[PDB]
Amino acid sequence: QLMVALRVRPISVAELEEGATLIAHKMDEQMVVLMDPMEDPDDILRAHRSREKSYLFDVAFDFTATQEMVYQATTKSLIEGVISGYNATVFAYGPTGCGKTYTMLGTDHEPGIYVRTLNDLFRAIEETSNDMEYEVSMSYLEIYNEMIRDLLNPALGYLELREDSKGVIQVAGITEVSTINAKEIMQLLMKGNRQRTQEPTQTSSRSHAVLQVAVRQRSRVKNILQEVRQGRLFMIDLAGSERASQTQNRGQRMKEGAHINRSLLALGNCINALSDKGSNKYINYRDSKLTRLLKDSLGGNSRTVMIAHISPASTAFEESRNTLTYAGR
Repeated sequence: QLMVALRVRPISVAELEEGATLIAHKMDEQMVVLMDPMEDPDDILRAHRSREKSYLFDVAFDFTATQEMVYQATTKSLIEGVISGYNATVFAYGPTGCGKTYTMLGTDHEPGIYVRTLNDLFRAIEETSNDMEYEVSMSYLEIYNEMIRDLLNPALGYLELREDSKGVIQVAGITEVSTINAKEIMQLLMKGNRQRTQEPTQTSSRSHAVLQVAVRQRSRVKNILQEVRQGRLFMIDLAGSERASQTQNRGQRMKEGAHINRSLLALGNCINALSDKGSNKYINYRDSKLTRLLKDSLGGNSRTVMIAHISPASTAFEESRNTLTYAGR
């Protein structure tokens, strides 16, 4: 069961100075159109065949939506399931500068999905600790060129995911920080983030940040057995696909693009399999990194939420068209 959202960030000053116009438009609460701008010395077109193309999503947002509104429309509903033992996943997807980190982390003035979700999580827990015992743990790490960082413990840089007795993949050694408040979770991500590989030339356009929250629930009634539940929420902020011909990436850079492109392909192969057929033959989780971690999650009785991001800027038309196509339902 998959949900796909598209977020349009407001246009930027840098874009206006480059001379960009608005070509992306929320038309509808779940429809976005993308105007084609134009540029000679062609076109042999007009003969347009658009001009304008439409795109539909489970939900859509532009600058009118607040942080809280995107939270409420994307991930709030996941919470009930997670504390009940079900698994869930939220991706921020899109090109660099289109909004991923803002949607997921937010700012002090404007908090994103991480904290709004952690918040309703702890309230949901209290509202039901009459009946239930709960344990909550969260971690915040980085995957950069298939190499982990933990974001906390400084001594590991190559963690390999291992299977338990029931074939469930899970990162081995991955630190696990106990968090008793929202102010602590934010500090952990801010203190650990600095570790996230940045642009050798700013964060690296190749850095996944994974926030994972684990929740164990058992009954307070002891004279009746009942299953002990364990839900796992993954909240992920990634980078963008790189056309290596452009950029002209070499060595550390050249190889860097090969990975990101590989991981995004793998991910695309996994979500495509989950969306369609069908036993299956087994959904290709074994494709690559970021997948080893998400293996036991993302399956039959688990939820996925993808939030695609674009610029509304004319100067971004090609990227936006790729994004809209990819996420387009």
